[PDB]
Amino acid sequence: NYQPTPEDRFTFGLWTVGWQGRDPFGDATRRALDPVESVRRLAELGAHGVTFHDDDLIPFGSSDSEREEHVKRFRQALDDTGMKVPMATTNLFTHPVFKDGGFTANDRDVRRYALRKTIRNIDLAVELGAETYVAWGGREGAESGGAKDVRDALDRMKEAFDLLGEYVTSQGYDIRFAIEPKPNEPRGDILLPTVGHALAFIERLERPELYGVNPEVGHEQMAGLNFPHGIAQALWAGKLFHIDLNGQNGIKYDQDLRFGAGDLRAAFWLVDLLESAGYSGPRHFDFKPPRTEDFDGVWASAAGCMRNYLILKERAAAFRADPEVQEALRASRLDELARPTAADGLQALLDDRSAFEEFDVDAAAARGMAFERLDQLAMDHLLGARG
Amino acid sequence: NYQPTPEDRFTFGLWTVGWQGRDPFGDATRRALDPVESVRRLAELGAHGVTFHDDDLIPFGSSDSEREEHVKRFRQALDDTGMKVPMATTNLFTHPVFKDGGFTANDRDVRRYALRKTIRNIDLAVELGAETYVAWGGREGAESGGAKDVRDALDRMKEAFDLLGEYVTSQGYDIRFAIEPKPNEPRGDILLPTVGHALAFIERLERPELYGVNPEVGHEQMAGLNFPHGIAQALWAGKLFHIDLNGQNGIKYDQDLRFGAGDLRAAFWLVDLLESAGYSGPRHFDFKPPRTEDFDGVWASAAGCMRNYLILKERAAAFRADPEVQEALRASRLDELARPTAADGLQALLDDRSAFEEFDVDAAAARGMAFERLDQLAMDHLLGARG
Amino acid sequence: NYQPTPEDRFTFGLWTVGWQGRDPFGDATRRALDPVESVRRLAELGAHGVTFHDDDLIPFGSSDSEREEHVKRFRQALDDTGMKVPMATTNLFTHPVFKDGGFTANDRDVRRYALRKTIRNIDLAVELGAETYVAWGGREGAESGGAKDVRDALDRMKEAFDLLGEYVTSQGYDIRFAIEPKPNEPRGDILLPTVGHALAFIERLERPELYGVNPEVGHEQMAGLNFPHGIAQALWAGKLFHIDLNGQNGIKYDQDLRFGAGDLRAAFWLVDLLESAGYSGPRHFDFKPPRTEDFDGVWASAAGCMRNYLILKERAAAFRADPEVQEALRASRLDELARPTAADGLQALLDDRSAFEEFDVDAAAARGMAFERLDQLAMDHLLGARG
Amino acid sequence: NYQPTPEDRFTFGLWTVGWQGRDPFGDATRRALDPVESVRRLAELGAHGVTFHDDDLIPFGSSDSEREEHVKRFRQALDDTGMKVPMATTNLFTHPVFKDGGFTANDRDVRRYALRKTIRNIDLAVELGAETYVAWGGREGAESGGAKDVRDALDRMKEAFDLLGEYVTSQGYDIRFAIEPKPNEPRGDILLPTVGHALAFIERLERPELYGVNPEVGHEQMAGLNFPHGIAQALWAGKLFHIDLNGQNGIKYDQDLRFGAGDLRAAFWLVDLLESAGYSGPRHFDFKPPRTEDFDGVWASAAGCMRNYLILKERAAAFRADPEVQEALRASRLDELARPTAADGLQALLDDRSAFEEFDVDAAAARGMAFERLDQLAMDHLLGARG
Ligand SMILES: OC[C@H]1O[C@H](O)[C@H](O)[C@@H](O)[C@@H]1O
Ligand SMILES: OC[C@H]1O[C@H](O)[C@H](O)[C@@H](O)[C@@H]1O
Ligand SMILES: OC[C@H]1O[C@H](O)[C@H](O)[C@@H](O)[C@@H]1O
Ligand SMILES: OC[C@H]1O[C@H](O)[C@H](O)[C@@H](O)[C@@H]1O
Ligand SMILES: OC[C@H]1O[C@](O)(CO)[C@@H](O)[C@@H]1O
Ligand SMILES: OC[C@H]1O[C@](O)(CO)[C@@H](O)[C@@H]1O
Ligand SMILES: OC[C@H]1O[C@](O)(CO)[C@@H](O)[C@@H]1O
Ligand SMILES: OC[C@H]1O[C@](O)(CO)[C@@H](O)[C@@H]1O
Ligand SMILES: [Mn+2]
Ligand SMILES: [Mn+2]
Ligand SMILES: [Mn+2]
Ligand SMILES: [Mn+2]
Ligand SMILES: [Mn+2]
Ligand SMILES: [Mn+2]
Ligand SMILES: [Mn+2]
Ligand SMILES: [Mn+2]
Ligand SMILES: [Mn+2]
Ligand SMILES: [Mn+2]
Ligand SMILES: [Mn+2]
Ligand SMILES: [Mn+2]
Ligand SMILES: [Mn+2]
Ligand SMILES: [Mn+2]
Ligand SMILES: [Mn+2]
Ligand SMILES: [Mn+2]
Ligand SMILES: [Mn+2]
Ligand SMILES: [Mn+2]
Ligand SMILES: [Mn+2]
Ligand SMILES: [Mn+2]
Repeated sequence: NYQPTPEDRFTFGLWTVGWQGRDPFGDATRRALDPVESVRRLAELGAHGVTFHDDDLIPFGSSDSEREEHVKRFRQALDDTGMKVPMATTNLFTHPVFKDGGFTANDRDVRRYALRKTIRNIDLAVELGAETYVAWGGREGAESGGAKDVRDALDRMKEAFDLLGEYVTSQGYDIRFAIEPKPNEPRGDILLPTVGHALAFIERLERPELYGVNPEVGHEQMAGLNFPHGIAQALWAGKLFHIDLNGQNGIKYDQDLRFGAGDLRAAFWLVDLLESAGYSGPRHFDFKPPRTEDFDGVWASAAGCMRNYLILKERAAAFRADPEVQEALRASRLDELARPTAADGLQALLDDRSAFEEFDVDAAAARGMAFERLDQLAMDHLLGARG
Repeated sequence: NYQPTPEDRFTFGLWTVGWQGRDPFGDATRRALDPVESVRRLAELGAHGVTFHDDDLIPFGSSDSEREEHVKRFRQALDDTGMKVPMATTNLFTHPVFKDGGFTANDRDVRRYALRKTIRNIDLAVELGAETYVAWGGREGAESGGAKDVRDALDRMKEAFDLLGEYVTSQGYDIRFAIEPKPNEPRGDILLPTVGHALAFIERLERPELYGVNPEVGHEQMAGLNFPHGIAQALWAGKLFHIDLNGQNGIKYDQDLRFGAGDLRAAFWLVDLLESAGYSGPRHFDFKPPRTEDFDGVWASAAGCMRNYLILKERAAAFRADPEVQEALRASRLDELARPTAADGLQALLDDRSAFEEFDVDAAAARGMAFERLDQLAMDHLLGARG
Repeated sequence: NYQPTPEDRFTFGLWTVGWQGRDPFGDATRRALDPVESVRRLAELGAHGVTFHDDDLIPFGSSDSEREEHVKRFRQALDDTGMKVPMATTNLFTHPVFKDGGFTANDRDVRRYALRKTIRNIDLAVELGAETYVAWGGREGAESGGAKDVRDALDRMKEAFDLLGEYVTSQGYDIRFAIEPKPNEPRGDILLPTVGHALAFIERLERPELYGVNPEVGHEQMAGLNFPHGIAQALWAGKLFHIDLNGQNGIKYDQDLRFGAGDLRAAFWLVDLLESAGYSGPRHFDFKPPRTEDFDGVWASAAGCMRNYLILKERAAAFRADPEVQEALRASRLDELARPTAADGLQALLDDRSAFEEFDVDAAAARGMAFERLDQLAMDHLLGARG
Repeated sequence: NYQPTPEDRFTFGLWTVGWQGRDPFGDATRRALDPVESVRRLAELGAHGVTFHDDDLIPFGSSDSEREEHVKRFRQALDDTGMKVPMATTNLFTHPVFKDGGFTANDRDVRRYALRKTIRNIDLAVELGAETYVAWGGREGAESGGAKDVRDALDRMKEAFDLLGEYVTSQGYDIRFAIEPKPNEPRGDILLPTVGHALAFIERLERPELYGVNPEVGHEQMAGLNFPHGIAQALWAGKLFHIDLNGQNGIKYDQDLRFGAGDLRAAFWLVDLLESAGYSGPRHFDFKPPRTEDFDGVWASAAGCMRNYLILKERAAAFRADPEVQEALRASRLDELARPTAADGLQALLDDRSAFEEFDVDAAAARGMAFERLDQLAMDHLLGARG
């Protein structure tokens, strides 16, 4: 059971299963994969689609003709397997030129290079059918306080995204942008470090409707934040355009563990929220098979991502359908949370004596919330111990 | 030297110096302070004014007659000292009735009660001359995943703030609201956990121009975030309405140490920012003298907040005036960061071969940023090691 | 199913279910419990025993006769229910006198008071049949760097524990001490902040055999550390004398959530280790029912602690008995880890050419560890999805 | 002013200034440095000596003939400058063969290979005059719970260190070992994650007198720990054999910033401790110049490490010499902390009614500790704001 199919909309970046195992303290432990091989193996495991950085598909500094050849072989593998490409992105972080950023580099000529590199890949994305374009500003930030004027840096970030909006609009492309936050690493502090910050920024853009977030489980957990809560805020604002699923064990380096690993309960509440809210975008796994693994472990790890999603989905659906849970939800007044506080309006509220002058504060204070019994029903469902 | 004057705009909460020393593990170590005594002593140390929660000034459940007696004695002390009251705030966290929140309590009647409690104190704040009203949603949140539907809770949060805005608009009050974020404590996770999340939420209110943020140094540091970067983003958006200054030693419980303690470098960079940007609001200290101290230590800790601000103000000014610094700032191309990427416009950028096709990537990549030299000049100035 | 009985050796402190809900930002939400009532209710839920601080059982500053009466009523409740008292401890943290510590207070007269208070409760512990005496130095540390000379503080800590060792030895008591570490809260930094630190210290005591650790799940997670790993080190040294079980969501204030909540996977690996290693001490829950709950939630929360242990035990036993897991363990060379590296000795190792001169480094490097498949079998077992 | 001299005992790893700037997300930004060039440039900035991993000096897999050519050119540069080599260490982390560890790899042959690699470099270290040999078990650990039996792994760790001690004992070498802890990265969790855990482990080795710790400022701060407190415990136990000085901004990836950056107050307190205690070992910097820098920044960052040490040394001495400070230290009873609690012995303590029965608890509790005043005097000195 728990067999993935394309109806589940699971996607993987080429850089995930293709990660060669180079870390800051050591060399690669695995050979490079041909993207064609990755397309085929993922199709067989039941994936829906693949994603790419420009540089994962076309080696940096290729001629237009070697570019043509890379894209053509990839497009044939897609046609044979039926795999789609729902999202694309730019590598503005690997090459030494980007050591101080892409869009917010201090040097003007690098910022123009970064925009040109992005625009070129936008054209390619549209040609392969991508509807979301992700931007992760992994080099945008600083190690020291004086290096970056952050107000100037935000003006340059806004500038860049406005230009990109202008481009896609002027070409008639039906693509949207999704900003991916991360708090740190590889910079000491990265600009727009959380879902909140990225949401707030988007509202100051010229055409905010074109822009959303691509939150990553591990990145918000690197700041000690509740990921389902962040996601809920992004859903509430209409801005969850895409998601990166993985695992992370607390506040440390970015681990990119397979989804389900790391904080398992947060994974459950996340799946519950995504499925209850009707999120219909890709379930995209941004993970790295650890460098201990050979290729067989690479595929077992990828298979696990999808497996763990499906198991959590089944348990969250069981939880929500259980009439004992529905009863506990009423006992905890979750239904009362969904009622407006004051649809009667301001004047009626001020005139309502039972809301102040005659409010019996001690009787309300005495009501139990019954949250611990509810949470124990959730645990029982998660663990398959509802006996 | 470094003696505060009331022109420096230093303010303190009543709850700061009046903190009796009760923590989750121990009893009070100091007697309660009469607010009249706080006002007089703060004025003597050179403070500009004081702030209050409703419940600091009028004990919860006071008759109208006691209420007036407390306000009368408070006003006289204010009159006698020339102390201002620039900000006020509501206690929606101490009483058991607020155990599941104020504005986002699952029970509707509690939510209405929280609003009426808040409104009553807005009137009092205006009477005392407050220009800013802070909200800290310390109980708004959860310890478990099922206890709060976060989309509903944000609907209720928005409803509450929209109603408060309608109130102040209809009364003709010149007062603005500032939301104070915190990521956790006393809730497992608190809603709107950081500056970014609060700035994002504001943009969805009915009258966003009336709402800004009141960031607190230690609260952002409890999520491992860079406080000056956060403040820079609030400034960029035009929403820094008030600030809470204190100290914090990394990711742990909310310490509320005196300003200058904790992350000293971040304090330097924050002062540099506030002073460079021309922030003209209060320099409010939200700190607790440690429970090891007697009253003499209370006043020493308070004096130290002001003194460290003034020391850092002088060191930041010396840093910015230093000719070697101005040369380092040019060497690191901070002036280029302040200029547009592409004020020639999108079409010219796409036509510029020097931006992409003919950009000398290896040459740009070799250019050092000279950020370490700059940062050592800043260190030298902070430490008073220049000449 | 999953019904606890005394054979499971589950114990609870009086202060756990008796926690009244006072936190740093608010008042109690529940009435005090009579310890007699707690003994009876826990007995009915299937607990083995209870633990206490001196001050949980005998109000601070009681006369010898009111002391007699408290202890007598408690001893009758124990006799009626058959509940045991396997561990006792001292409150050296609540009373204002201990604001700078007990054993490491700067003031000498407080340190002597702290030792006298502890010794008196040791006698009581022995009389009620306790075999472990826990010390948690919650006030031992500092908020500022100059306040405490830490070498002096360690000399005073050693002094105190040596005196206590001398006492129990001279009385012929068969009780052992267990040091409980915590990294911070309510002090900025607490002395002996982790399991490691406490282990290292114990080796410098006059009679190290009398002393062990009482590690708490949430406390090691407050420093971002792996709790099963810490426990394994404590087991390896022969020093795991007792354990505090609960849950915690990462690096923040001490949450004391019910066991199973917080990091669920770490809970599974913990149970696996305790049951595999044959740990035979109490399974003691140090948790606080959240302040949202009434008394019914208090008992549901306590019941959950034991339930979640039993469910995890069943899944870890299933995991270990699965011949497919046993195969995966061999594939990952866990059996090879248990073989000595060089039982042939130093000279034989230096003379072994296949270990260096002829070691084929590239062939060894190419071996996969197969850890991801093993971990996925663990996840499957935990979630009850081995289909 | 603040010019280092070789008498200040400042040392640097070859890998520090030679770090090429390759991080997990980007390519090298600087060319490799010839170790001869590092030695000469460091000597010019006033360094005392250098340290090396085997693989820094002799590339992995070098013939014996290349090995000798590299050592010969290195020795000549050492001779020419007067530079010492006080410490050496083994790279058991970069090559794929060490992907599951060196001493604790699940495969036995890898463990034997790690030992032989280490032994070969101990000989070379002794030849160059090293008195300390550091071990950093960067690969010793796990990403998942089942992958490592931690009791077995510690048996293997002990075996490895015991063998190294037998080696040095049998050769007659005057060299000591120092274990360098780190909590995580590049492993999910690393074994012996903190100073405490390493100190504890040492006591279980066959010849513990030969083993001490090499703590690193940023590594302890990655667990949110107080570095000066950790150093104080190592000193107390007589085990501070070497130290790594650098900077770190809280709980995240290992930043290895220049010393003085990061937590500046903790740096002040650390210098105060080292200088007060008379630590006579090397002041070793384990830092990486950020990848934004060119070679001129490399040397600036290195010079800055030394300079910040010397500035803080002067400020700590001024603090300790200040008469107002000595008075504050008496007011806070630091002198009483240095004296015994009960040098009258256990029987006298139990007989002393002033210690318990007749102790005036309310009077002792009212005494302020005066820690804030003390700490503001320390702030004033660090900032150079005293007179
Ligand atoms: O979208 C860009 C992607 O770029 C990189 O691979 C980042 O590490 C990953 O977090 C992100 O999702
Ligand atoms: O403004 C409201 C204030 O309420 C409480 O005292 C908080 O702990 C504090 O951080 C906040 O600034
Ligand atoms: O043993 C003493 C006990 O004291 C307190 O209740 C602590 O909060 C708890 O962590 C500890 O287990
Ligand atoms: O001594 C061994 C050294 O090895 C590596 O370079 C580590 O990253 C470092 O922290 C350590 O000090
Ligand atoms: O409890 C009083 C009840 O009345 C309401 O305020 C409105 O129906 C409920 O939300 C609350 O739970
Ligand atoms: O010292 C002040 C700080 O100390 C604590 O009591 C310890 O938990 C906090 O609640 C408070 O903010
Ligand atoms: O793999 C070579 C094998 O030979 C051993 O070193 C000894 O049996 C094993 O531990 C290793 O896995
Ligand atoms: O700037 C130096 C630091 O930068 C990083 O590359 C970013 O991940 C770390 O690996 C390194 O220690
Ligand atoms: Mn299906
Ligand atoms: Mn699919
Ligand atoms: Mn940048
Ligand atoms: Mn990631
Ligand atoms: Mn990602
Ligand atoms: Mn009164
Ligand atoms: Mn007057
Ligand atoms: Mn928004
Ligand atoms: Mn605070
Ligand atoms: Mn505040
Ligand atoms: Mn049973
Ligand atoms: Mn039991
Ligand atoms: Mn102490
Ligand atoms: Mn705890
Ligand atoms: Mn405990
Ligand atoms: Mn060579
Ligand atoms: Mn010579
Ligand atoms: Mn030990
Ligand atoms: Mn490091
Ligand atoms: Mn190091």
